[PDB]
Amino acid sequence: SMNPPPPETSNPNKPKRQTNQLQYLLRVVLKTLWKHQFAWPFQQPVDAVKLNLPDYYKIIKTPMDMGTIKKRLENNYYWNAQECIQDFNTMFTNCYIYNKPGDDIVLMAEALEKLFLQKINELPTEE
Ligand SMILES: CNC(=O)c1ccc(-n2nc(Cn3cccn3)nc2-c2cn(C)c(=O)c3ccccc23)cc1
Repeated sequence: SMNPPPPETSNPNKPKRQTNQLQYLLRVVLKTLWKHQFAWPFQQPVDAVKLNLPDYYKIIKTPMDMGTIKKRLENNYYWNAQECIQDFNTMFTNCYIYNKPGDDIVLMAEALEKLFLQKINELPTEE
């Protein structure tokens, strides 16, 4: 079995900025979710080899995880907040697509997503 290459966290061809909204996404949003008791399945790319999920990357064609997001924020990969928000939403959606309703992992994603929505609700206005 083989994992795909992880999502890009570095790309000199891609435009980027440092902004207060992206700062908030790191300092408030990412940090809040990262420390949660249920964060651990979402802190790195799904290792379909070690986890014995050979169909994972047949079903999930746009993988995303908070490890990748954390790196993208820290390494200034993004142009705007929407790109980062999209990554979070992709991660949650992937979880719900792959896993069965009522699985623990779905409940775990839900707990993180609740907090995500609470924090994004107060995304600051652009400076
Ligand atoms: C973003 N990541 C995922 O989407 C993900 C990651 C791991 C798992 N795998 N892989 C195993 C190992 N295995 C293979 C065959 C039998 N067992 N078991 C789980 C797992 C299943 N279920 C129902 C859960 O609720 C759950 C909650 C937290 C962590 C793992 C799980 C499922 C989804």
